[PDB]
Amino acid sequence: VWKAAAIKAATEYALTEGAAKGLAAGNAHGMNIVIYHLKELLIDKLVPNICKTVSSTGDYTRVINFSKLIIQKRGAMCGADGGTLSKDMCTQININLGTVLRNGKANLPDKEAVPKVLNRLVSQADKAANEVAKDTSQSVAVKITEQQTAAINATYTS
Amino acid sequence: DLPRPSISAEPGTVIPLGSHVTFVCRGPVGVQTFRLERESRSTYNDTEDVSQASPSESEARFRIDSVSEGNAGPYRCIYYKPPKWSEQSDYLELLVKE
Repeated sequence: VWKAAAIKAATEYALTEGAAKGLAAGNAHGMNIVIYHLKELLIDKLVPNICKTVSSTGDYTRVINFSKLIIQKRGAMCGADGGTLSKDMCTQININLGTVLRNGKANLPDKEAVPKVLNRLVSQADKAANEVAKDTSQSVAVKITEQQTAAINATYTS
Repeated sequence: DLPRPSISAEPGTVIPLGSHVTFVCRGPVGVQTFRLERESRSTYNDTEDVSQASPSESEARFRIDSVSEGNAGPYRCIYYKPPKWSEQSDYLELLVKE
């Protein structure tokens, strides 16, 4: 008539369901961060359907695949021929991509920079994903490690 | 340490409206990326398609098909030889007759 093995299983179920639910909220957050910066850094202007195609694939770290694409359309729309966008955009795009270095001089050659800022960016959402993950992991295990124990105690009294 | 680049135009620097021109950046051996600059902050092109023009130097080539009088004016070269950029070449002035 003892509650031993039950609690051990209720906490085990508490952690795993905890971690699982955290990881899914972490991943969906990371994705919104990437999404958000992809527009902050004006990459919408380099490729417009950039957000929906990173959206429609989950796995935020799959933004790095778009780097050669970004390189191609930067040179296309901000090249020495004049470019497609305005000079004020291009200036900003170039600073955000880490190629042209705010105060004027060159930064790094457009081939190293683009992947560098994208990897910086996913590493930036990794930190923000591993945070929301840890958080809802504790927050869901508590509320279910509580709901269970509240239901095991009522099982025992009778 | 590393020599400043040279810029030139082909066929020349004086090119009729609508015609074609080809900027030729060159610097030493072992250049990874060339950058052709027009207003170095906003508008520029980077190429990895570097060719060798001599035992001593290498060159990349950038080309505009139909030259607008917009396209007139200044241009310069830079090359990136890891881990650092070169100083900036001397100005080339492209002239386009109305």
